[PDB]
Amino acid sequence: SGAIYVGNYRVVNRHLATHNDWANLVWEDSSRDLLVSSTTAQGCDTIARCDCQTGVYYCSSRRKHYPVSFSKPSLIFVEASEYYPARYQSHLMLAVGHSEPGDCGGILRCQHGVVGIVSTGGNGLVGFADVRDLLWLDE
Ligand SMILES: NC(=O)[C@H]1CCCN(C(=O)[C@@H]2SCc3cccnc32)C1
Ligand SMILES: [Zn+2]
Repeated sequence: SGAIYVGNYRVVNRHLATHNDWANLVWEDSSRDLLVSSTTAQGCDTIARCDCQTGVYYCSSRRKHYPVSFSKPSLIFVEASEYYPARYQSHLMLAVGHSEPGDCGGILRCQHGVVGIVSTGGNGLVGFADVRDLLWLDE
């Protein structure tokens, strides 16, 4: 679990969005596993606007942060799960690192700010949904 809170927006994995997220929907994209909802309180986070490919993510299944090298956002095949059919997920970045079911929502940050959130994983892989292209989060 986990979310980004920036301005009057809350960014979560679309597959973990709550009834309240959907009732205050701003934007969602199943192909990216992202959903943004509106908030009444001002958010605590700031978004990176950069091309970094290294950073640090929070892994809830280890209660620890790990450094990662990750690929540029791209279209990657993701196997079927209870949440989605087998499909290509866009704006996804892969890295070698631990992740397991429950770790989605953990933040990936570089020196500039929040880069994205955990969205997929595999045998020693972790995948992050990029948010750096969502310029409107800052306005
Ligand atoms: N974006 C998606 O389509 C997700 C939806 C939830 C299930 N998916 C996963 O990858 C799980 S959750 C993190 C993790 C880590 C190791 C193995 N499996 C997983 C795919
Ligand atoms: Zn950066």
